[PDB]
Amino acid sequence: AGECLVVGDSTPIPSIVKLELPNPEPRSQSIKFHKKWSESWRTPSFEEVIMRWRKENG
Amino acid sequence: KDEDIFILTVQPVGIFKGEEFFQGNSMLPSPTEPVFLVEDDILNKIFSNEKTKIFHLG
Repeated sequence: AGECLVVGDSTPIPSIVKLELPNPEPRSQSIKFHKKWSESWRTPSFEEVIMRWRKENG
Repeated sequence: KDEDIFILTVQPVGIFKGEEFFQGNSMLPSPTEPVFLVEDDILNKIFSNEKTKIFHLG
């Protein structure tokens, strides 16, 4: 986790490095399934979803 | 030829340093070292753990 092998012409020995934790991190585009399912039933705004399905055709 | 041999081939999958389970293929046991089966007390800690995000699958 967070380790890479650096292969290239700039190193004498291509190896694996324990990269430290960046500060601050980028945005994490991850959705957790079970916690969202654990909540009660959610209401999707069908009006908006349909108008954006039809409006964004190019 | 009257030679009672009972040899098992096992593969390490983790360590139990303290009371918590770490993974990794390290800390090779020295020869003449006891083997003590497995009890459910340590198996439960490995698998069930304690967290909200769980899912029973048998």
